[PDB]
Amino acid sequence: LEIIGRPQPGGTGFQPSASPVATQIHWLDGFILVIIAAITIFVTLLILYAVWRFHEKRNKVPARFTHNSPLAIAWTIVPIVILVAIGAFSLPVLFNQQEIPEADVTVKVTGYQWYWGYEYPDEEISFESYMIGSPATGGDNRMSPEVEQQLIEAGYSRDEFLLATDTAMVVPVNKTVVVQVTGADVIHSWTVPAFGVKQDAVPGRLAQLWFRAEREGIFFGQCSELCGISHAYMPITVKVVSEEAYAAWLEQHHHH
Amino acid sequence: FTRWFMSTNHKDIGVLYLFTGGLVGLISVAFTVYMRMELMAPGVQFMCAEHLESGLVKGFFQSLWPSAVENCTPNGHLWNVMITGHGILMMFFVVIPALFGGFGNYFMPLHIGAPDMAFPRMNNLSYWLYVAGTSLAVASLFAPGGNGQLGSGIGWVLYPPLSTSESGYSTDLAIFAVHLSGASSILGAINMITTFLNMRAPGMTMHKVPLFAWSIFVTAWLILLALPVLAGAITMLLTDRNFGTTFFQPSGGGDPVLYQHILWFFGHPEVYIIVLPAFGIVSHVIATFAKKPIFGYLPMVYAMVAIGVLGFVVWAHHMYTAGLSLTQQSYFMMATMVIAVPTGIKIFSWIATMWGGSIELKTPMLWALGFLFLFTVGGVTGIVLSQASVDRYYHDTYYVVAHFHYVMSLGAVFGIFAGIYFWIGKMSGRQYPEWAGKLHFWMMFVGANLTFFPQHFLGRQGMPRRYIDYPEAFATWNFVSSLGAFLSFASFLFFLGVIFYTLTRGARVTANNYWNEHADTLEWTLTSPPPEHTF
Ligand code: HEA
Ligand code: HEA
Ligand SMILES: CCCCCCCCCCO[C@@H]1O[C@H](CO)[C@@H](O[C@H]2O[C@H](CO)[C@@H](O)[C@H](O)[C@H]2O)[C@H](O)[C@H]1O
Ligand SMILES: CCCCCCCCCCO[C@@H]1O[C@H](CO)[C@@H](O[C@H]2O[C@H](CO)[C@@H](O)[C@H](O)[C@H]2O)[C@H](O)[C@H]1O
Ligand SMILES: CCCCCCCCCCO[C@@H]1O[C@H](CO)[C@@H](O[C@H]2O[C@H](CO)[C@@H](O)[C@H](O)[C@H]2O)[C@H](O)[C@H]1O
Ligand SMILES: CCCCCCCCCCO[C@@H]1O[C@H](CO)[C@@H](O[C@H]2O[C@H](CO)[C@@H](O)[C@H](O)[C@H]2O)[C@H](O)[C@H]1O
Ligand SMILES: CCCCCCCCCCO[C@@H]1O[C@H](CO)[C@@H](O[C@H]2O[C@H](CO)[C@@H](O)[C@H](O)[C@H]2O)[C@H](O)[C@H]1O
Ligand SMILES: OC[C@H]1O[C@H](O[C@H]2[C@H](O)[C@@H](O)[C@@H](O)O[C@@H]2CO)[C@H](O)[C@@H](O)[C@@H]1O
Ligand SMILES: CCCCCCCCCCCCC
Ligand SMILES: CCCCCCCCCCCCC
Ligand SMILES: CCCCCCCCCCCCC
Ligand SMILES: CCCCCCCCCCCCC
Ligand SMILES: CCCCCCCCCCCCC
Ligand SMILES: CCCCCCCCCCCCC
Ligand SMILES: CCCCCCCCCCCCC
Ligand SMILES: CCCCCCCCCCCCC
Ligand SMILES: CCCCCCCCCCCCC
Ligand SMILES: CCCCCCCCCCCCC
Ligand SMILES: CCCC[C@@H](O)[C@@H](O)CO
Ligand SMILES: CCCC[C@@H](O)[C@@H](O)CO
Ligand SMILES: CCCC[C@@H](O)[C@@H](O)CO
Ligand SMILES: [Ca+2]
Ligand SMILES: [Cu+2]
Ligand SMILES: [Cu+2]
Ligand SMILES: [Cu+2]
Ligand SMILES: [Mg+2]
Repeated sequence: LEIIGRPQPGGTGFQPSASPVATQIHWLDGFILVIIAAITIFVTLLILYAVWRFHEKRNKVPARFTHNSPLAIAWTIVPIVILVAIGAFSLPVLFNQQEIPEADVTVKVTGYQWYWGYEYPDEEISFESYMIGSPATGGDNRMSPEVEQQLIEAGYSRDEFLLATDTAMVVPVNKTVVVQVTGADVIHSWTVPAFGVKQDAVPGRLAQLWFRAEREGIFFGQCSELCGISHAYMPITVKVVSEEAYAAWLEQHHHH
Repeated sequence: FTRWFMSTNHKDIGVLYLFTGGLVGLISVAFTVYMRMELMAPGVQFMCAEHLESGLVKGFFQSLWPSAVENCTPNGHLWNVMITGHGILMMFFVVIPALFGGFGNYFMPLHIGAPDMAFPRMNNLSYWLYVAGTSLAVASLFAPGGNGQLGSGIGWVLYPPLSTSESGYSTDLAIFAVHLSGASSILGAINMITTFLNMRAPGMTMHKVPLFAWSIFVTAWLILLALPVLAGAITMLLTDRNFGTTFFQPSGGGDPVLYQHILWFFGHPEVYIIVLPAFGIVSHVIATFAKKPIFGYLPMVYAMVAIGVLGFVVWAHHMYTAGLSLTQQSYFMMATMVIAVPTGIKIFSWIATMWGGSIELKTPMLWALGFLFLFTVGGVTGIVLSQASVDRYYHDTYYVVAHFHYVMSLGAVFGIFAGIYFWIGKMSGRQYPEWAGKLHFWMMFVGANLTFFPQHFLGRQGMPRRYIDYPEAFATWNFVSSLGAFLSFASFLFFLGVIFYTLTRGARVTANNYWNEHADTLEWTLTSPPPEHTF
């Protein structure tokens, strides 16, 4: 499997998209980016021009105007128009994100200190996922020869340390996955940047997210709500595979 | 002598706030140096558990030298304590005490022609609660805390059940610290409002009050509504921890998300409590060095009132991923976007004031120009974060961290430096050397931008907040960010040298108004320093 959902050295953009929701996030962000970059460039050019054109040694007699209602009204309506344009493209994207469709696959995720528990109710499958290098795997949350060998044995490399887990959440490609997130002790947060999803794992509440992976591969996330000493050491691994390989994974878990 | 600390004159209290806020600022900034030492390279090299087995003072010095990964057992609790201490000190014991308690106590009475504040004895008590709260916050770092170590590693907002289950009593000390801080802010707010309304000089109507005194006035109202709410939230944390209540524990029918509603109801107003006094300083500074009165004085006053009112109905943009419905996500997203309109009115008015003036680029003006550019950068990323569909990716990432350092460390702090260089001659009778203030500005401008602009890249790449360590792919921009922080720290030590030089052997100020005629407020008609009895 190709490692797709992960940060890259020196990266400055989003992680690669692998869902339609993530694609909507990239486009809405790029749309908002070009206008706020225009606003800041506009503001910066005005300041630098005014300092140059109205410096003391070039304009020795300062003006005294305090009013200019047509300008003052122009720089009030134009931002309102700009913001309404943003909300016009943004609210549909948010409605698409938060409206949970019908599930082809359902996973119930529970956040613990410090690991994730996964449960497939339709399949009666349940397991826990720990960082490779955590105490559960024999380490103490740092790189070591034993940890690197464990990463290689699991199908990763030294570069995936702090992202790779001993077990992965496996889902079929091009299927609607609905994830139910909750916390068991303190608040955690389950996220996969490549999917454009993030939901806090609150004790006593069961929240929902959804994604449809558009290609196979490996996708990483990291707990995104401070939860104690090993907050930085309980990541998320999602493997998107073919419908056949998914069933194969399911059958390997069935008890006869 | 000790007559500094027992005074009740508003000028001496403001100086005590300024100096104390500066020293607490030095402590918190030193925390960030250590933080950025550890984030400079992947793998943990400084915060090793092995340093715990040595002395409290011996392990401190060992903590400052890097160890190899094979000899460094990662200690995430110390990281969580450092960033919690850094955030608590800044938000409660640095910038607001310096802008509100310092420049607000010193210059708001002078700006309205009042001889002192309505309750000078109460104003002296407010400073001592601030110092008491600062002491409890520092003491929590050395008190038994989470994971059988010292200190609370729970974040500056104290989310439960993490904050309510953290062992030890370090968290209780932190809550008492925030209680004392809010009491200090409330006493100060009562004094600003009563003096603003009852002790204005004859002929000084409200449409004649300068913009800085207006900014302090609006800020004082926000404090009176936001900081009692926070006192309730953190008291419910104290009873869940110590008195058997279950406000935020699901086993007893509680809801941790309820706390986030109460805390963020204070949490966003607190953020406009920080920046409003900086807005007023920028107005006075830009009008002085552009040699032109401020453009649109009345929209400037209203825009600050509009910003202060809207800041109370947008709090849930801190909870887009906490389980809020689509309808609440949609309202708070649209309500948050509105704040950009009154803020933009002030930004464009500041450029309008420069337009057609005779601009001198002295040090206070440099800070104000940097404020305009850098606050705009932070403000537009806040608009990005206001879009809940995009905040889904950015929440709890370093993109948020980049946002709020541009508006606070490169905005509100730039207003603090603007006010210091603008007023140190008036407050002390001694002038700062112009070349050094300019070198401080450019060092801070370059270093603070190198620190925080790359954190936009880290956030877009998905680096989460509050991590002691990070995947290898984040190494490059973390390295640049740490270098900028070290340069920024050098600029602050240099600034402390500039302040020490100014106060001990700086050029003697002789003029009542050492700037120019367009510094047209009442403090520039008095001596430098003003007499021990005003008006
Ligand atoms: C000085 C303190 C300060 C100030 C002034 C602000 C100002 C703003 N902030 Fe920020 N913010 C913080 C401090 C501050 N913030 C802190 C500390 C956090 C993190 C808290 C934590 O979790 O610890 C935070 C986090 C934060 C979040 C939560 C994000 C998350 O956690 O996921 C959001 C969400 O909407 C946000 C948005 C805004 C907006 C819209 C403004 C607006 O007020 C800005 C408006 C200004 C401009 C827009 C620029 C000028 C305008 C123009 C030039 C006009 C043209 C502009 C347009 C047309 C857009 N802030
Ligand atoms: C005003 C608020 C403020 C200021 C000034 C700063 C300043 C700095 N901060 Fe920040 N920071 C926060 C508020 C602030 N911070 C908050 C609220 C958090 C959240 C904590 C949490 O997650 O719980 C945070 C967290 C935080 C993080 C994220 C940590 C994490 O998630 O793990 C980082 C990352 O590097 C960091 C670094 C720095 C650095 C390098 C500086 C500075 O070194 C930059 C250089 C600036 C200076 C050198 C000058 C500073 C001047 C003053 C402070 C004025 C005082 C002076 C006088 C009165 C004269 N800070
Ligand atoms: C104005 C004053 C401001 C004070 C600023 C203080 C700056 C101190 C710099 C620390 O020194 C560096 O620390 C790195 C650790 O992050 C080391 O990285 C190297 O050494 C580590 C081993 O300890 C390896 O794990 C790293 O991968 C490798 O990059 C590196 O050798 C070392 O020189
Ligand atoms: C990081 C911190 C930032 C620093 C902020 C700016 C520093 C504040 C100014 C220093 O304080 C001033 O020092 C003057 C020294 O001259 C005092 O004058 C005083 O001098 C005599 C005492 O020396 C008194 O009798 C007089 O009343 C009085 O004019 C004055 O009262 C005092 O306010
Ligand atoms: C912890 C980190 C600390 C980092 C410290 C960085 C040190 C940089 C200091 C450079 O040295 C100074 O440079 C100035 C060059 O401008 C000189 O001022 C000179 O130039 C000024 C303006 O040009 C004149 O007003 C002065 O009289 C004249 O001394 C000044 O003499 C000289 O000492
Ligand atoms: C990490 C700690 C860093 C500490 C940084 C210290 C910052 C303060 C340094 C101020 O330097 C002074 O600047 C003056 C310029 O304003 C110089 O006066 C010079 O310039 C004046 C104006 O021309 C002359 O009248 C003077 O005689 C002449 O000495 C003076 O020499 C120089 O020492
Ligand atoms: C009171 C409680 C504790 C307070 C802590 C504050 C400590 C800061 C001490 C800094 O004092 C400055 O040190 C510089 C030397 O170290 C001197 O600059 C000197 O060196 C600079 C750099 O070379 C030159 O630019 C200057 O001209 C030259 O005066 C400067 O005169 C002096 O005032
Ligand atoms: O993504 C498009 C989106 O369209 C509709 O959502 C509307 C909603 O119905 C209106 O109330 C409006 O105010 O907000 C949304 C603007 O698009 C569909 O209801 C929704 O399912 C669909 O995703
Ligand atoms: C693929 C490169 C993306 C780089 C985008 C830079 C984002 C910078 C965010 C700051 C906002 C600028 C106004
Ligand atoms: C994914 C990139 C989206 C590009 C959107 C372009 C919007 C054009 C705005 C008009 C020009 C303003 C400077
Ligand atoms: C409890 C098992 C969780 C999954 C472990 C890693 C995934 C196994 C590979 C799935 C099929 C890949 C083609
Ligand atoms: C010297 C007082 C300021 C502290 C500077 C920050 C250094 C933090 C080191 C922490 C060591 C762990 C005990
Ligand atoms: C090659 C052995 C290590 C050399 C680097 C040591 C850097 C120590 C920096 C200490 C900084 C204290 C503020
Ligand atoms: C006696 C336990 C502490 C009570 C604090 C106030 C709880 C009431 C809820 C109010 C929340 C603040 C508005
Ligand atoms: C003093 C203001 C406190 C915040 C009010 C509490 C809001 C609770 C929202 C509950 C929403 C449930 C759907
Ligand atoms: C965003 C702040 C930019 C300020 C530009 C200042 C230019 C200074 C030119 C030199 C002036 C004589 C020292
Ligand atoms: C009279 C000369 C003007 C003084 C300028 C001092 C600042 C020089 C630029 C320093 C840039 C450091 C990055
Ligand atoms: C791989 C070793 C990197 C060591 C870099 C140390 C940088 C310290 C520079 C301090 C600069 C302060 C302005
Ligand atoms: C200024 C108000 C902005 C709100 C706007 O973006 C949306 O509500 C329009 O759909
Ligand atoms: C592909 C194998 C599916 C077998 C199915 O019965 C189990 O998932 C149920 O335990
Ligand atoms: C002080 C300037 C007031 C101007 C303002 O009332 C109007 O021009 C804005 O609509
Ligand atoms: Ca490190
Ligand atoms: Cu967690
Ligand atoms: Cu966590
Ligand atoms: Cu907010
Ligand atoms: Mg969160």
